[PDB]
Amino acid sequence: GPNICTTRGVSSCQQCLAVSPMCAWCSDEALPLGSPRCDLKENLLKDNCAPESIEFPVSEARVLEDRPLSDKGSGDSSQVTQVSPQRIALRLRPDDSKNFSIQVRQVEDYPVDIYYLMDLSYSMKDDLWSIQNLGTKLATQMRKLTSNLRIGFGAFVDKPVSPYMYISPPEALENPCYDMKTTCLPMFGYKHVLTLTDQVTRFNEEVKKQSVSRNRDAPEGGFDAIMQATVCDEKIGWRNDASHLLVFTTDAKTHIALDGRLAGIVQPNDGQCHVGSDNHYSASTTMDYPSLGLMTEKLSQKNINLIFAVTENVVNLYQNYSELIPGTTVGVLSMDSSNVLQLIVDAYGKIRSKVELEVRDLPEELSLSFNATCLNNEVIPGLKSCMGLKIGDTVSFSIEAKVRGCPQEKEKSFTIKPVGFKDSLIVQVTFDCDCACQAQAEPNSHRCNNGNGTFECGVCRCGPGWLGSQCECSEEDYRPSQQDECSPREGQPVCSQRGECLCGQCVCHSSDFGKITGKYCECDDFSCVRYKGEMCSGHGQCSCGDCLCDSDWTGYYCNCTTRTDTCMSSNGLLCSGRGKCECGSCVCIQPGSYGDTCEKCPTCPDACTFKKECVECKKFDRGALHDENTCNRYCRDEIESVKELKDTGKDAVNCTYKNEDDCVVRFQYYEDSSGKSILYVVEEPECPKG
Amino acid sequence: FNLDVDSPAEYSGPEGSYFGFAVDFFVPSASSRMFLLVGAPKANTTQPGIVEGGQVLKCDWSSTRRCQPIEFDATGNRDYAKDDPLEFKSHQWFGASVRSKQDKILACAPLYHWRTEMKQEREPVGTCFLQDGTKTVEYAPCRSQDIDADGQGFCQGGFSIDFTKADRVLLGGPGSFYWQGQLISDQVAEIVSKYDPNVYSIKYNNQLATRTAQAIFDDSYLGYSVAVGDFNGDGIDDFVSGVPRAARTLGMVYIYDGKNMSSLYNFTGEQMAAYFGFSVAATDINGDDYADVFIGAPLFMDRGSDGKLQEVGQVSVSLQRASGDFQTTKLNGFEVFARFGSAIAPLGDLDQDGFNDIAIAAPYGGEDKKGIVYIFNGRSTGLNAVPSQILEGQWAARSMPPSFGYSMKGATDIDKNGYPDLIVGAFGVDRAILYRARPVITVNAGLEVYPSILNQDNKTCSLPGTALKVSCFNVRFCLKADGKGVLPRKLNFQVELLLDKLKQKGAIRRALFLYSRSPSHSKNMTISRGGLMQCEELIAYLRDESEFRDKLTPITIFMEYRLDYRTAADTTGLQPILNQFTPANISRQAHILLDCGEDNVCKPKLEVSVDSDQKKIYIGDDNPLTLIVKAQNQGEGAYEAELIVSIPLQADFIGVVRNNEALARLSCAFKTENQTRQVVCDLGNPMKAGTQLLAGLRFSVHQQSEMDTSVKFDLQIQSSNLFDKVSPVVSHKVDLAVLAAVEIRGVSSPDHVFLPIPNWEHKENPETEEDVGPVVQHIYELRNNGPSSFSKAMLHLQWPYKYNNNTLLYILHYDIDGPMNCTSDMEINPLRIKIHTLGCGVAQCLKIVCQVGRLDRGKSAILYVKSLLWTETFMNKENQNHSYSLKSSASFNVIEFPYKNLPIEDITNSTLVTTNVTWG
Amino acid sequence: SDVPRDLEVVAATPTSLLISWDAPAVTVRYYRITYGETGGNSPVQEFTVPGSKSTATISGLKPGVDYTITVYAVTPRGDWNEGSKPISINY
Ligand SMILES: *[C@@H]1O[C@H](CO)[C@@H](O[C@@H]2O[C@H](CO)[C@@H](O[C@@H]3O[C@H](CO[C@@H]4O[C@H](CO)[C@@H](O[C@H]5O[C@H](CO)[C@@H](O)[C@H](O)[C@@H]5O)[C@H](O)[C@@H]4O)[C@@H](O)[C@H](O[C@H]4O[C@H](CO)[C@@H](O)[C@H](O)[C@@H]4O)[C@@H]3O)[C@H](O)[C@H]2NC(C)=O)[C@H](O)[C@H]1NC(C)=O
Ligand SMILES: *[C@@H]1O[C@H](CO)[C@@H](O[C@@H]2O[C@H](CO)[C@@H](O[C@@H]3O[C@H](CO)[C@@H](O)[C@H](O)[C@@H]3O)[C@H](O)[C@H]2NC(C)=O)[C@H](O)[C@H]1NC(C)=O
Ligand SMILES: *[C@@H]1O[C@H](CO)[C@@H](O[C@@H]2O[C@H](CO)[C@@H](O)[C@H](O)[C@H]2NC(C)=O)[C@H](O)[C@H]1NC(C)=O
Ligand SMILES: *[C@@H]1O[C@H](CO)[C@@H](O[C@@H]2O[C@H](CO)[C@@H](O)[C@H](O)[C@H]2NC(C)=O)[C@H](O)[C@H]1NC(C)=O
Ligand SMILES: *[C@@H]1O[C@H](CO)[C@@H](O[C@@H]2O[C@H](CO)[C@@H](O)[C@H](O)[C@H]2NC(C)=O)[C@H](O)[C@H]1NC(C)=O
Ligand SMILES: *[C@@H]1O[C@H](CO)[C@@H](O[C@@H]2O[C@H](CO)[C@@H](O)[C@H](O)[C@H]2NC(C)=O)[C@H](O)[C@H]1NC(C)=O
Ligand SMILES: *[C@@H]1O[C@H](CO)[C@@H](O)[C@H](O)[C@H]1NC(C)=O
Ligand SMILES: *[C@@H]1O[C@H](CO)[C@@H](O)[C@H](O)[C@H]1NC(C)=O
Ligand SMILES: *[C@@H]1O[C@H](CO)[C@@H](O)[C@H](O)[C@H]1NC(C)=O
Ligand SMILES: *[C@@H]1O[C@H](CO)[C@@H](O)[C@H](O)[C@H]1NC(C)=O
Ligand SMILES: *[C@@H]1O[C@H](CO)[C@@H](O)[C@H](O)[C@H]1NC(C)=O
Ligand SMILES: *[C@@H]1O[C@H](CO)[C@@H](O)[C@H](O)[C@H]1NC(C)=O
Ligand SMILES: *[C@@H]1O[C@H](CO)[C@@H](O)[C@H](O)[C@H]1NC(C)=O
Ligand SMILES: *[C@@H]1O[C@H](CO)[C@@H](O)[C@H](O)[C@H]1NC(C)=O
Ligand SMILES: [Mn+2]
Ligand SMILES: [Mn+2]
Ligand SMILES: [Mn+2]
Ligand SMILES: [Mn+2]
Ligand SMILES: [Mn+2]
Ligand SMILES: [Mn+2]
Ligand SMILES: [Mn+2]
Ligand SMILES: [Mn+2]
Ligand code: NA
Repeated sequence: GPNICTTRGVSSCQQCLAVSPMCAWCSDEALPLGSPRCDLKENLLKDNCAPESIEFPVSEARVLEDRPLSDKGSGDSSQVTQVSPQRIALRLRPDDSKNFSIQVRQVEDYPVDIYYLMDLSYSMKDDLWSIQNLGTKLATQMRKLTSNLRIGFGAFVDKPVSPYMYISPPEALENPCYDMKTTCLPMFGYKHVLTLTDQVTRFNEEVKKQSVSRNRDAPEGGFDAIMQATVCDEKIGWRNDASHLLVFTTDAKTHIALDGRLAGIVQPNDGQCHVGSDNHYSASTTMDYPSLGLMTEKLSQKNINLIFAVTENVVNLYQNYSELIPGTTVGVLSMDSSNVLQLIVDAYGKIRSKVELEVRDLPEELSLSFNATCLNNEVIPGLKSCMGLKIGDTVSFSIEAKVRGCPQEKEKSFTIKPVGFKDSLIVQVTFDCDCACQAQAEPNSHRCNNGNGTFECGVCRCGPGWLGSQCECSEEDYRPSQQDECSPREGQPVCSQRGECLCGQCVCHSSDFGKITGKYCECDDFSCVRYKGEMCSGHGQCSCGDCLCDSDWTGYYCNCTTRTDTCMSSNGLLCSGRGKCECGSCVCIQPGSYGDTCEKCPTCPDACTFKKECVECKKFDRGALHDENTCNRYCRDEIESVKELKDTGKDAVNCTYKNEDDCVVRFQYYEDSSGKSILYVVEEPECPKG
Repeated sequence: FNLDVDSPAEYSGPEGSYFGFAVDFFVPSASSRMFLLVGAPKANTTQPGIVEGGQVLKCDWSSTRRCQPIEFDATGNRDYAKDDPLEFKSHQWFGASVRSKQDKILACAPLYHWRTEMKQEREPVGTCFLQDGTKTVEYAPCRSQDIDADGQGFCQGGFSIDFTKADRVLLGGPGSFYWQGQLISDQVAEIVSKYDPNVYSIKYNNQLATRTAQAIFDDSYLGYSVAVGDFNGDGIDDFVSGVPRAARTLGMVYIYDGKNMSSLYNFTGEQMAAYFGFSVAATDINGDDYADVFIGAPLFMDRGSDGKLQEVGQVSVSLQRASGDFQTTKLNGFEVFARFGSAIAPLGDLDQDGFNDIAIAAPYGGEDKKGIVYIFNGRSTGLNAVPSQILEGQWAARSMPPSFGYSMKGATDIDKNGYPDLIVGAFGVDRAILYRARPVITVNAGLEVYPSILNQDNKTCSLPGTALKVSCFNVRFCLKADGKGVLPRKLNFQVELLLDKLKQKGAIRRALFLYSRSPSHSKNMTISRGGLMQCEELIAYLRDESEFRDKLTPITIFMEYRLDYRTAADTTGLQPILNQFTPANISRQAHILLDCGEDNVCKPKLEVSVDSDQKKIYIGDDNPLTLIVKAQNQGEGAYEAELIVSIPLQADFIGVVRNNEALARLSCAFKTENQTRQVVCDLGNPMKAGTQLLAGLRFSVHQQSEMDTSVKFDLQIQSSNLFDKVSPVVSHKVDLAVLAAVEIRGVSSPDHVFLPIPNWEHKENPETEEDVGPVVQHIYELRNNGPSSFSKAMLHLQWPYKYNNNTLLYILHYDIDGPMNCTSDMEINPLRIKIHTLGCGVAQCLKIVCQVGRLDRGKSAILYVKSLLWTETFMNKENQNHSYSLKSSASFNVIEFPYKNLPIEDITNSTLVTTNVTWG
Repeated sequence: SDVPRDLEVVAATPTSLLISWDAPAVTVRYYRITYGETGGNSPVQEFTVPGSKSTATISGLKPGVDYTITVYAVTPRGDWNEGSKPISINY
């Protein structure tokens, strides 16, 4: 019918496709002027013109390859492929969108190489001792989770220059610990000793060959070491098919970027590898410590999982450093480093417990939406991450890609990928802004005779002032009283009085303060709406009175974000499960709850009411939370049936409830510091006597 | 926006010498010549045995572009003994800090090392050389009898320096007291008068210094940067220093009193490792004569559109109020890894608009990462958040990044042009660049048309070529321009005139000039300084009757003017710049006479009518407010008709109603130019007879006062007609209303107590909290959700104290959260115990009454009642095996509102909390 | 304050002998114990004890022998800083 492509359309082949994803053009080999023009498929279809003349490109989500997700990722087969599909071809017409899917899996036995990065300042002398046999002890523990293991060692103290270094007396340079009446070795910025190897005996051998040095100022820059161990992959020997864990052990504070100004170091850190054949960091004296941003970028590019093993005094500090470096987990390190072997295994559990997609090289012209399927069939829109997973689980994501207009950019490409993973989804983008008939030239004259001219795709757009299919008028007087068909709903003013009608076409006048477009001049820019006084909030383009929002912006006013990060709580659940997330702000559903993340609910029931739902399905295998098969997703708490339930739990809760069997169950809830929380359930409850 | 990037001053020292690492102006009172001071550490000198001691070079504006090193030390290392140096001085980074006030120059070497004269050590104490005229003294306050890291040995004093309004240096050093940092202030006269070259540690009278603190402040790096300003009424410049690693590397800025060195104010960064306090600066950006604080955080990470962290850097802008704590705003960077907050340089009043300006530098951003300097203009409201100009680095990378903008100094006028200029240091390419400010001209141009209405039958003027009478009018374009500072007397302006700007390209001209016979014309005008608005004339003949068929549509006379460069100062290439925000073109419109009646003048009657679909507007939140305007013109056509909506301060106008056919769109734009906010809507040009138009405008009121009863909108129509050009002003008001949704909620923790109690016996006189029974906890929350707040409320708790003379729920304690007090009619915890349905009806009642203060939207008030189940009363004889439900109720009544002299109503409700004890 | 006080042998016993010092008034980060023989080339031996512990034990030497034991105090500032005055006793 009248629609949009029919009227308010009809300028040119390329200009008709840019109107709507649903539009089409025709070159009918004849001249029934009428209104075949630019129109929909179904409309143009019953008007005939279909010797392939209809040009209706459709957006394509075609996959170029999708290998099946593997089962065991250790050895044989080929191409472990923990992500699928891998390469798909995205082809988008102007202002259109298509959607595809991606599935990722944490695969069973997967190769794991772990690189030990250790502080060697004097307060780690106790730590270096007990680490002697922990190379082979780590072999047996990681053997359970992974058959193919690699370990390597590297050391750091601080920048070997004043003020950090002991520069005097000259009697103490080779022995920086002199007044201590003992002997250590000169300090070093970063020292790489053992490259990653599958021989765990080779680890213990290089340990205890190493010894401890001394420094002056308390902060010990290990960020030089972390940066180098990440980007020197050739030197330290990261596998490309394996899970990369970098364990960072220190008991004290750390130097941050711009601290090196005191030592006279004004050169910013470059993400390059300066560790040479001498296995020492050469730029340590000449180059500043790396910023958190530069560390984050290179840590992500090389797929390195950074673990902070730190003492209880400084553990809260590195927690907050890790909060600025997503994907990095922290753990409490004992003073003598007897806890690392267990802390490593726990850290790997966290790292493989989460899945989050990252985007590389994304063209800004198109934006990516996200829905998430993590727990059975339940979808969580707007989220590009999943939480609470165990190895072997598989999750899905649905993604939508939408453009504005369309570029001639030579189609580029971009990457979708989970963090810390080698496998990725590569999307080749393509844009067809224009019909196929444009390659047939026909430069000017043709059907529009002398006085220059033009003919394109079955129509003639001729001249500066000449208008029609037959070029005429051009304000020679030449007065058509056009009336009908120069304005709809006959009786209304001509071309809306914005612009005017000459020769039958409306050439819109009063072009200033923005441009006036449209065949009836009904469309324009700047006609859109405002939010705080700023049109479309500045987050969207204005196209004929409507806003086309920028990436990560939605809504009529384009003031609504797609960001869920400000909805994310400290426990990992967005809005604490107590509300929906809308435009970056939570809206709490559960009665009596409020806060940014709905974290505050003083009138909510006690944990005894909450955590008893877990003990039902997990222990007695019944009640609610069981039939949803979420019995172990939401319940991550360790539960152990016991006698007693003694006193000394300190921070703890004692809980009593009556199950459907009319018996009284008694359990306890207890946790250690920021660590895990455990439920102690009293075995053999109290039941009515016979 | 007035900085000249075409022909700056290029200064280049030796390569590898970090030439440009620090910059300042030198304005001695001895002469009229002004010089550039450029520090260059890592520079090889003639000092014997010294490698890369560093220099400070004196560069002149004499246009020879030459720099000369200043002699400060010129000597090698002094000796503690034979073959035992007292000082080391090699790679001391002399010139890393250079600052000059009038005739005195201070330069420092923060990497200078000391032997300590007691044991053999190399301690980076740092030293400075203060030169006035020929005399040169050494100022090294951190060099003292306090030696080791717990002392001042690693202080590196001179890391940052600054002067004060009257002869006092502010010297910071990050390494004092295990790198806690230190600020030391000394009178300049004291430094000169007390200098003894044979004394390595000089005690200065009236020395202001910070003292060592607890070891938890170690590695704070106080004295990393310094600035001076007056943040109290004393009148003396006080001390501002960045502490980038302070407070768990969040970063801090300390403000010390410039008189007795006591702490005054504090600042703290919001993000760790961002290096909050790397750069500090003090200026008055808003003109309120109170110094304002600028704090740079070059490594700060904001969130992009995707939400991922990205390092763009940010700068904290804190405006000082005469009353107290500041008003702080944040300014984020643009490019990633550009380190936006690296250097903050105040520069006088750059455009001479009356408000001081400032420059923020991102040394590693820009094209090819050469460095960018952003210029920010000040305003009456504070700093303008948008840059008015950018400066790009012109020098390539070489070994290390060019670091263009790593150091800057402004606020000094090195030429007599009357505008302050700017120095930018690079030191990566070992260069320094001087940008001269160009003078600013404010130009206003008037345009008039004699007459505004054209009659085609009124042909008067004769065409030049052939004798025929043609309908004509006159167009006068007047031009006046002036500005402050140095600029020429007569200015050359090139003005263009366009007739009928609407119809162009392929169209009818409909109007041409008499002599040139052309739709367009050009003129060369020359005006002079202030006043004396000049004018010229060419006159506008109108085309033949019915030579267009287009009447109605106004003929827009368009004037635009440029400035031919030509005239400039003797400064050899400094041309003025037009004012930043000012139109370069002005338009007037002539109308052909049509349907103006027998009087040949168009006199309309304009009318505005507004009904009220919206009735109540609730205080405390934004809400849709839509006014329907009925603008009708009964009479002859109205030229350039516009609907004028004069709004209140609370308006916040947005968009228009699209969704109705009854009211058909509109053309409306928000604008505030002269002293008034308002909304303008075009009613058509011309707005013809009849023409009853319906439309709607949407508003969101953030209200005001809380003493306000109503909000005021005044509406009228305006036009260009000579008579009856306007409409009677119509006013519509919607009343403020009070709506507060207040709920009371409660919870029992636990809601169940199962009997009997495990491991419980009976003590007849117990003080345990274990011998009484389990802990039953009732929590009541009074929350105000609705948009309106309330000032006072009452809360009544009914509690089941006893049943049949013995205790049910023994209250140990009760705690409050929020603006509330509470009182118990019975003594709580009288025994001093320390760590079917039973309500207060038909049982002994313990009442707890509470008074509630002001509760706004996001806030609530909570009462926590911790009680003990009295096991002795249950379980005994009359209660052995039965199910009892302990019930407590709480009601609330809202008695007052802050909105007095506005309708109130009332709010009241109640909820009950139950604790059920059971056997089975 | 800056120095430990009156270290004295507690348990009369063969190896796994015990010593005890007393409460430096300053805040102590760590304690460093060093021990070996008297006058030969000497096999220096050492270990570290947290500042909260006032006692230590030794594995080696003889049931009874003439030795030398020294105890260092560790300043909680910088990387590793020790006080000026360590304390020793023979046995
Ligand atoms: C802007 O931020 C700044 C950065 O934090 C703020 O500066 C800080 O202000 C704090 C508040 O005054 C101040 O804390 C006070 O420190 C002094 C230091 O004097 C001491 O003298 C003793 C012998 O030298 C030693 O202290 C003993 O006691 C401590 C426990 O406090 C033990 O740990 C020690 O071993 C020792 O036995 C110290 O060596 C130190 O030199 C204290 O005297 C003050 O004591 C006050 O509190 C106690 C109770 O806690 C009272 O009995 C006593 O009468 C005092 O009222 C404070 O602890 C920080 O030192 C100071 N930090 C810096 C770097 O300046 C600044 O206030 C803030 N301003 C604004 C406007 O926000
Ligand atoms: C983006 O801008 C639009 C328009 O400026 C905002 O629309 C307004 O949103 C509010 C809700 O946030 C709508 O609700 C109105 O507020 C009261 C508050 O209690 C609510 O109870 C009523 O339902 C009332 O309609 C409001 O109608 C709507 N339109 C307006 C004010 O004209 C939108 O919220 C903005 N989005 C973001 C994320 O900022
Ligand atoms: C994610 O799921 C949502 C579910 O709402 C999809 O939202 C679309 O938008 C409308 C507007 O509310 C929804 O009602 C429909 O469910 C969706 N429209 C359709 C399917 O035409 C959203 O498209 C989904 N995104 C992805 C990438 O799958
Ligand atoms: C200042 O002079 C010293 C002279 O020693 C220069 O230092 C030497 O530089 C060369 C070439 O860069 C090196 O091969 C030598 O090893 C350096 N000397 C030492 C002792 O290491 C220094 O480069 C000069 N600096 C400037 C800015 O000219
Ligand atoms: C008819 O045209 C004449 C000539 O343009 C008009 O006379 C002009 O009036 C304006 C003021 O309205 C003066 O600024 C011009 O200088 C006059 N021009 C002359 C006298 O040549 C006249 O106003 C027009 N209308 C009539 C006569 O009704
Ligand atoms: C709660 O009781 C206090 C103490 O009587 C009331 O007093 C307020 O606080 C100080 C005392 O610490 C008084 O000098 C102020 O005049 C009071 N301030 C305000 C804002 O009232 C307090 O008002 C009571 N609160 C309520 C809500 O009634
Ligand atoms: C889009 O919808 C789902 C994801 O929401 C996707 O699997 C499907 O293939 C797409 N369907 C269409 C019609 O584009
Ligand atoms: C870390 O950050 C949290 C809040 O994010 C804060 O409560 C805590 O004090 C911080 N700890 C340290 C050591 O900075
Ligand atoms: C929980 O109950 C047991 C059993 O009486 C008791 O020993 C323990 O102290 C209780 N724990 C707490 C935290 O009250
Ligand atoms: C320091 O600051 C001013 C003096 O300028 C005075 O008001 C204040 O009381 C002084 N305090 C101390 C402790 O000297
Ligand atoms: C004339 O000035 C306006 C603003 O006053 C500006 O938007 C426009 O670009 C200028 N030039 C024209 C209209 O040619
Ligand atoms: C207590 O018993 C009453 C009896 O009507 C019931 O309404 C209430 O929900 C019970 N409270 C509980 C089970 O917490
Ligand atoms: C409760 O105690 C009062 C105290 O005088 C007494 O008068 C009353 O009779 C008692 N009630 C019962 C039911 O024992
Ligand atoms: C009291 O609250 C109930 C819901 O809890 C509601 O239905 C009722 O209308 C409220 N009454 C008043 C007077 O606020
Ligand atoms: Mn250390
Ligand atoms: Mn240790
Ligand atoms: Mn260190
Ligand atoms: Mn002051
Ligand atoms: Mn100010
Ligand atoms: Mn200014
Ligand atoms: Mn100047
Ligand atoms: Mn009239
Ligand atoms: Na004509």
